[PDB]
Amino acid sequence: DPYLYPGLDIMRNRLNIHQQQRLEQAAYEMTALRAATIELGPLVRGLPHLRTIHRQLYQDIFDWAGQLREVDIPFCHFAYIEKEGNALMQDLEEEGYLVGLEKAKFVERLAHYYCEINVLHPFRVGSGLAQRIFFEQLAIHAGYQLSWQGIEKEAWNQANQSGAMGDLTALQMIFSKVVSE
Amino acid sequence: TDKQKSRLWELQRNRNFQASRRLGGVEMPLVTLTAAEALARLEELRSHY
Repeated sequence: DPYLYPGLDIMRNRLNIHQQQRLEQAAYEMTALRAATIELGPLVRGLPHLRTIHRQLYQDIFDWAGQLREVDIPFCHFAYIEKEGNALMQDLEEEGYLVGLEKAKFVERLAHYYCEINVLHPFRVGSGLAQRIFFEQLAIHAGYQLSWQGIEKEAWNQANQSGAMGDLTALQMIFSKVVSE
Repeated sequence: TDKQKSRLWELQRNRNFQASRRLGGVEMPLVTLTAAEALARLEELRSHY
């Protein structure tokens, strides 16, 4: 695992912290403040923009921030991430980034695109965070808005687990509460 | 709508980030700072490690 320091079970990091608890704390704090500076970004958005989001979030913690995952650690084998992520994003473009859809269709397509990017798992760390920012922003460009406020941890996971298996029903139910306006 | 969209982003993004992080099981304080205030705080946190 080339992301780790040679001797240890800790991720190589720009603050050179060698304790697990401390690195986690500083990463939560610094990501939190970086998120508070991320701008909405363009309507036209692909893999580059997702990467851009992850660079901004993690630039203080990791020298590889904004780069696609380089090990396998269901999730896409690392060397195919760019190919399938560009394919996925080309398709989103063809549907005009979901802009102009009635609620129920929007929910249905958001669930689909969330599930596919999630399974792709494009970053070594921070995929879910960068992902949800990308769709918060996409939703706003399409006339909608996302709120994750009411959602139990265990339901979110289960719903992503069955989505990766081809049943998007629980992720759809979650998204019809998360989407509004 | 492009300025309406950006302003809606700015007003929700931190609330989102807190609730998105709580999805993965971690409760952090809400960030109430503006971008420029948060940029200054980042340089302070870098000094502290």
